[PDB]
Amino acid sequence: GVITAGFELKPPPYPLDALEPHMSRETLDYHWGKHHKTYVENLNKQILGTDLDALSLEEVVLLSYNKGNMLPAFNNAAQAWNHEFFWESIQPGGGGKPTGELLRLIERDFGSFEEFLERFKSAAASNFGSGWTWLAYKANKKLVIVKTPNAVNPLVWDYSPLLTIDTWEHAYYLDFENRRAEYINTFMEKLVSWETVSTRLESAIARAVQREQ
Amino acid sequence: GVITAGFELKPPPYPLDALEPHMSRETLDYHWGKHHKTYVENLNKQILGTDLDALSLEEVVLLSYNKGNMLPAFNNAAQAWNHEFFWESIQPGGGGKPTGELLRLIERDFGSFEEFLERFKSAAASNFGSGWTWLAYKANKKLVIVKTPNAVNPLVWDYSPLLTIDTWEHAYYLDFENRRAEYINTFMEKLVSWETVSTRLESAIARAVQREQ
Ligand SMILES: [Zn+2]
Ligand SMILES: [Zn+2]
Repeated sequence: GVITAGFELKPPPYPLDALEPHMSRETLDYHWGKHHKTYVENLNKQILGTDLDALSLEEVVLLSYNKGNMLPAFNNAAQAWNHEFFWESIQPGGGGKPTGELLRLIERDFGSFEEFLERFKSAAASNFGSGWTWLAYKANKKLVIVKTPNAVNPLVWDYSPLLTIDTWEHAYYLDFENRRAEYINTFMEKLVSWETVSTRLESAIARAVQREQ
Repeated sequence: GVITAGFELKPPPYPLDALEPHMSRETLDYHWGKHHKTYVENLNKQILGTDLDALSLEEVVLLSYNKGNMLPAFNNAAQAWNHEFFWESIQPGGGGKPTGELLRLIERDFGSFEEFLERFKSAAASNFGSGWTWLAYKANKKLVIVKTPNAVNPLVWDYSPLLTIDTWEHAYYLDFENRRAEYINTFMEKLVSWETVSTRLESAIARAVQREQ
């Protein structure tokens, strides 16, 4: 019947030069304007002739993971989802420390925020090749750091992601060249949006509680 | 006893601007001068305190693969070997078609050079994330196209690599941005050193011939 426009390219929740000098306008132009755009476009092309665009992007990822023997649309669907989650994981004037429930959970499960911080930055740095590092909440220790290769994300294992850093080379060449550790550091000191991470934790907690009831 | 310098960063067998305009001086400066350099430096740091530098790069790669559960030196040792193999896979004024025994083996195992060409370029483009695509000889069809992720190469499986293309994003951002397919096209059309590939196939056959004794 009436066609859809498929999945959309959501812009980052801030102007493309808002993350300077930590993430440049050229990076967002290239990372969002080309790579993220291309994942969405390529996904829309792959699902032409099907009703998959009726589903949420989440649902497409879950459906094409196929317990690890991934189906053709997975990489583009996962990358589309991962990149939207990425832009919303950061903000102008990010960095600093979390507060409230999120801080308490981090310190219950990692001892302290500083310990969590070093373990997250170190996982981000040691994930070889292309991929992502996540903080994630699991209901069924509630907080875990996750390393995934390429397009994979923890939704595929029923974890609720809370934070991610893109460590595909395209994510930091223009600002840090090959110095990923610097990239990872600036990310935690200047860009991470702890308010967004807390919002996502409150939602993961609600979903878990509500599953019981 | 007396110490070694560890593994050396061998320069590409041509001036750093000799691949222009297909692969820029900037690309070589970044890809050889930083990424390849960093692999060798990080490998040498990892094997301080051991006698692995008495071994060939090949031997370290095989030793650290551990039937898939790779040991700590693998990524740097495999990348170091891969990048050396890469720079010598190409040449100023490369491209064109292979001749002699190599062309005839390709046409036997792929039906034609154009078919081999299409399957190779298609494999290189469909290898998601970071990795490599290879033409390889197996003694046990004698030629095979192989996709590997991240640092893996076909030595690990007792194949003799004959040709490779680096499809890590750092291999082609500076010349093709995200346009990997165009990079692959220019590679097979302008850079591949079929003469070198033929030389490698000679040795591979000799190694298999001598293996009969
Ligand atoms: Zn990305
Ligand atoms: Zn490389």
